[PDB]
Amino acid sequence: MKISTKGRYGLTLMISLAKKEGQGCISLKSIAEENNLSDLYLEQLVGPLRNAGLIRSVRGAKGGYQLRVPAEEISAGDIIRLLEGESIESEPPAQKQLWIRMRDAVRDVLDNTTLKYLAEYVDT
Amino acid sequence: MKISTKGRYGLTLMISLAKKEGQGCISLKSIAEENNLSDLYLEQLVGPLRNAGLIRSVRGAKGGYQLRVPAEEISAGDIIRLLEGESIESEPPAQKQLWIRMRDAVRDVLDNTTLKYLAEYVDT
Repeated sequence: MKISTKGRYGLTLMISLAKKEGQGCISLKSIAEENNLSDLYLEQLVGPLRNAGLIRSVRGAKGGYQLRVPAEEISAGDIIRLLEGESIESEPPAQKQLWIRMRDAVRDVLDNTTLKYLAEYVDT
Repeated sequence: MKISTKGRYGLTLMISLAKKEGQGCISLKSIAEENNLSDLYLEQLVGPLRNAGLIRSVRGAKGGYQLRVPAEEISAGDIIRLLEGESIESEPPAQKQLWIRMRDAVRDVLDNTTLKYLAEYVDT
């Protein structure tokens, strides 16, 4: 419950910007294209990230962006929370607590993964 | 992604039976009533659990059940898997792996929680 779609694409946006930190701007147009999204949809993700101070537009670029805060200071959890943010009454207290334990395990993974870490992941 | 509803109710069924292990049967009727489900829906959860050998009907009880295997030998993960069982191509490999890490963390919680543990949880 669940990977919100906004969160996923927002994370991708941030990873792209992180790979460029201190190099210049990336256009919304290029990110939208790269990720099969409308610029309009991307715009809805940019808003909250900009408002939180994590990214900023570059003047005169007609929709160019860069990290405002260094990638090592931002967690995947931070990003998901900004973009994304069920009980069954009859459930036994033990079972309800099990779901809490799983939730917390996920949160731990998310909160302890930095954007810098995601940017520098090495693959074939 | 997500707690399947079948899994949740199946887990609840199993916890109820576990609280009774070696005491006698519990009627499907009582479990359905206790949990705001139709007997018919419950029947769909019972089928796979019975087929896996985890529970068994009691003869002549017109729909009475008991654990067939001890609660300490069964994990929440086992139960969910029996009852319950998404990729976005453009996602960076680092992000795809993040989702795998979260999945595994959840699996760890689920696989290392026994039904006996859930049955003996102590609350106010």
